[PDB]
Amino acid sequence: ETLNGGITDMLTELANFEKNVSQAIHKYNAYRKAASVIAKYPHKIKSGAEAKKLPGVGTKIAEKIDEFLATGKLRKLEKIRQDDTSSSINFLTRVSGIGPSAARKFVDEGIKTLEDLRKNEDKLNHHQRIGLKYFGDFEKRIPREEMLQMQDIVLNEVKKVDSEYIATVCGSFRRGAESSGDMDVLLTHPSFTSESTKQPKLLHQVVEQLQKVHFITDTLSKGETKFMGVCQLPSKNDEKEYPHRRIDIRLIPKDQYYCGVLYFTGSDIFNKNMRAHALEKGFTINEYTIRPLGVTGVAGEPLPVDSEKDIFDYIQWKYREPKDRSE
DNA sequence: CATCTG
DNA sequence: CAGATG
Ligand code: NA
Ligand code: NA
Repeated sequence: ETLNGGITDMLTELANFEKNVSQAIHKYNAYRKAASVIAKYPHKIKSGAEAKKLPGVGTKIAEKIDEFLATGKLRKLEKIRQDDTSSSINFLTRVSGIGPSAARKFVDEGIKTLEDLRKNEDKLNHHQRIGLKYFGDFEKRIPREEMLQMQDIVLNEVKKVDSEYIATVCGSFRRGAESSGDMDVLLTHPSFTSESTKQPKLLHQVVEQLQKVHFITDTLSKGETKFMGVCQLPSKNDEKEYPHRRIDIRLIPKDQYYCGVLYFTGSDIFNKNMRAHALEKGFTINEYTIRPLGVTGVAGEPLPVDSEKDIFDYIQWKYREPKDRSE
């Protein structure tokens, strides 16, 4: 956690690079199990040889550990941190819609900057175009004070369209958090579930109200159960308009809302432990359900949940206010 | 995993 | 349809 910190870090830089610049998924996956294991490792790694003794730890990595332990640096890392090509890829990638793959093509065609991108807006798709237009806004965290106003609007409009909708804002927002990255709304309806053959309108009507009032400003991706967009809190008595924020809305069959809601709410560490305890209690949980665990090895059959309560209950546990879902 | 692009 | 992004 701090005893093999640099090591785990260098490894991470390395891994990243394989994957992002090279197309070295193998190598890339190599650095990661390695950091993973050194990380768990109980002692202060004093040498490569020591490390090598570990699984995931080969001779090449051992080698690197040496030079780094031997000197506060690593040549390779040093070379990579310079390379403009490598830097461009790390950067373009910050644009929403641009992944590594696209980053390479772009660089190869000589686009390595923001300006580059504007010039060539033509070679970018809708998502990437939007992603460029709001580059700044998108990198700005969302203060809870805004979050409360967003949520305020969203719920009031879903309500109008149909009293029967059930919307929930998950995320760190929900675990208390002072600011957040984007807005994630879980949506359900009685008239939609596991069997029920669809209802696309279910999602579309809402998305539509939201734009009616101008809260949603653009669409990144809109399918029949998941929508990726951009919204914006109306600028008041103009002087101060707000940044454009990322928002996502997803329709879930009512029969698996709470597991969804549970799940999306995190934190990751919370889930795990919860998942791990579920297991003890003779259960299983995932993003959509909790199932009784047979002894034959496994076994299923979705237990029925009416709230996040039902879930805890099941595994016979202490109902946790979202806030303490930290770990 | 669900959407989009080409 | 593969393949890419979130
Ligand atoms: Na990106
Ligand atoms: Na292939």
